[PDB]
Amino acid sequence: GSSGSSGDQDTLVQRAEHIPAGKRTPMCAHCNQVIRGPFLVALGKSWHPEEFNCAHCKNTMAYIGFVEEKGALYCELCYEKFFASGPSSG
Ligand SMILES: [Zn+2]
Ligand SMILES: [Zn+2]
Repeated sequence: GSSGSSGDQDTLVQRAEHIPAGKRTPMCAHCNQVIRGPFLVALGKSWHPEEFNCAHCKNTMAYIGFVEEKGALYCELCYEKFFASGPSSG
């Protein structure tokens, strides 16, 4: 065996594990309905790859990342936009 318990610093932006069909048929979080096909497991729960969308830009948050805040998922874009308030030309 070996030892670890060590890691590097990274951004909060988390991701969802794309689960294939057949593997498992958990219960969605939004609609709360048994999933037959592939689902996304994140935040300690499952969701539909068709509904799973941002809270502001309501965009597909399957590939891109997302950040939770007081019960709200914000894609890296939204976050970096609000959170990481960089310099504004105007
Ligand atoms: Zn659903
Ligand atoms: Zn967004």
